[PDB]
Amino acid sequence: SINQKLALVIKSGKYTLGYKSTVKSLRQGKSKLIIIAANTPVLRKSELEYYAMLSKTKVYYFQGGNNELGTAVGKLFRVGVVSILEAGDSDILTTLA
Amino acid sequence: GKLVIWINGDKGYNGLAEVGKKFEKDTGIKVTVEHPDKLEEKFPQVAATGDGPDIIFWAHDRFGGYAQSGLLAEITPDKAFQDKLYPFTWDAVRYNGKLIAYPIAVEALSLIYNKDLLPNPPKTWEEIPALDKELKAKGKSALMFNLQEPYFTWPLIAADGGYAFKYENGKYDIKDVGVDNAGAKAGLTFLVDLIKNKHMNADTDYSIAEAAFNKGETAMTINGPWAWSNIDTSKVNYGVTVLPTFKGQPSKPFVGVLSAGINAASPNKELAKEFLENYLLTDEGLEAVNKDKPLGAVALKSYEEELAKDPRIAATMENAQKGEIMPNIPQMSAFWYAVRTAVINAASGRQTVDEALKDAQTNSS
RNA sequence: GACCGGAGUGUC
RNA sequence: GACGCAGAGAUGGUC
Ligand SMILES: OC[C@H]1O[C@H](O[C@H]2[C@H](O)[C@@H](O)[C@@H](O[C@H]3[C@H](O)[C@@H](O)[C@@H](O[C@H]4[C@H](O)[C@@H](O)[C@@H](O)O[C@@H]4CO)O[C@@H]3CO)O[C@@H]2CO)[C@H](O)[C@@H](O)[C@@H]1O
Repeated sequence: SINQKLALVIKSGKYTLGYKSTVKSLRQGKSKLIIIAANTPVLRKSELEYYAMLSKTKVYYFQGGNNELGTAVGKLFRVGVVSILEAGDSDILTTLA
Repeated sequence: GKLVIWINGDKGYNGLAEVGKKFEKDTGIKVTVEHPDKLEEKFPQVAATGDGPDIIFWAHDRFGGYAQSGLLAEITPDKAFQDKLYPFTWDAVRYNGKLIAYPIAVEALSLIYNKDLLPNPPKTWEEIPALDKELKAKGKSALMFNLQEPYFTWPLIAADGGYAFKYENGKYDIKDVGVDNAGAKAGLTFLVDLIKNKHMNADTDYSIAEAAFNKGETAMTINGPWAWSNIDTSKVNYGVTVLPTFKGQPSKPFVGVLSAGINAASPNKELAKEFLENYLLTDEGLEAVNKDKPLGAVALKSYEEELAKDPRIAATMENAQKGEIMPNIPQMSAFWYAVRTAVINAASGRQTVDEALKDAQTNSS
């Protein structure tokens, strides 16, 4: 169901995709919620969880590899992490997180 | 491409590992068996972060709570497999009509006693106070068992009518809780009575109670099949019989069903099925686990037929039948933690029986 | 090599 | 249009 919630945030509000881009968003505290794919390597989900921890940002764990994330965010390529900035008509930061 | 299994510390975890070796020698898949403390408490917290295991083992009760949180994989065994295991054992592992784990065994507490200190075991709880004074002359206790987990004192509190949740037309009424009823009080009182009348210390736990029976220091204990192997090795002449009746009624142990659910988030769910279905749930697997620590009444018909003659399993089957099957709903957790504190506080002194149970009556919902 | 940069882009 | 790289940062830039 959340796959629709993600898509929604993408038409009205801003988001960002990829590792590099989200860590930056965590440093800036501009992202509210982050989303990391299931079978993401360890160093990396540790390093994300770590900035999310320092940034005091929430984390949602997607029940499906980056492959389905890209599909869920309107892309063709794989995306192991999604930084949600502001959500328009969507409620993922106020319902599930 | 591996399978990480979490099984409880008082089970055949070395023997489950032994089943993992065959799985390695026949595909090269790493079967890692661990037995972490408070695993049933950990699995929900660690699967919400995606760091949990692939296969988790526990009695059917903690599985409904997981299923309601989507932490368990919808298991998909074929029609032929389902008819290999008892139709009742699958019911224990069913949440919202969907099968969430594989049944492995039916567990039930029984009266374990020392034939050398007691040829004819008590038929009722009401005679234990006397039998204790009699053994205090020979410098030995009569009954020693773990009073820290409510599961062991429940056969007594349930005996005279105590219950968890009222069962009605299939659904469990989460608002009707039988921990405060007149019957429940009586049984919990009786426990607190032997405690107050110096027949059973209120600080005794699993480690203590097991130690006393196994070192010949007490006539009887209340335990499950798992504790047999360690008793067998103490070289104590022992038997496994029906639980004593309290108030002319049978004790109603909460029957568990050692299930093995799959982590919904696990990447190796496909490998879990091959392992659990064609390497564990077979006369070969259960045997290797049962040789480490007995399962007793087994979910798999094949191996069960073999073990049936054992008079120890006869008792288990007896008690399992005389008692009630544990509900699998998510609210079980609350009722347990709630009754946990009642039996302790009641026996310690903090709260009186009526007070302890009156509080569990509320904390349970 | 380090940094910048954020969706494409190299081949036949 | 298939392959190859490419948000787990591609090609591309600048020192
Ligand atoms: O309060 C702190 C304590 O918390 C923990 O104890 C809890 C369990 O986590 C709950 O799950 C529950 O316990 C039930 C258990 O769920 C149920 O399956 C049954 O378990 C038996 C089971 O038949 C069998 O597999 C065998 O291994 O033993 C189990 C009993 O030990 O009954 C349990 C009730 O005791 O509630 C308890 C607390 O009441 C934690 O594990 C404790 O260490 C901690 O102190």
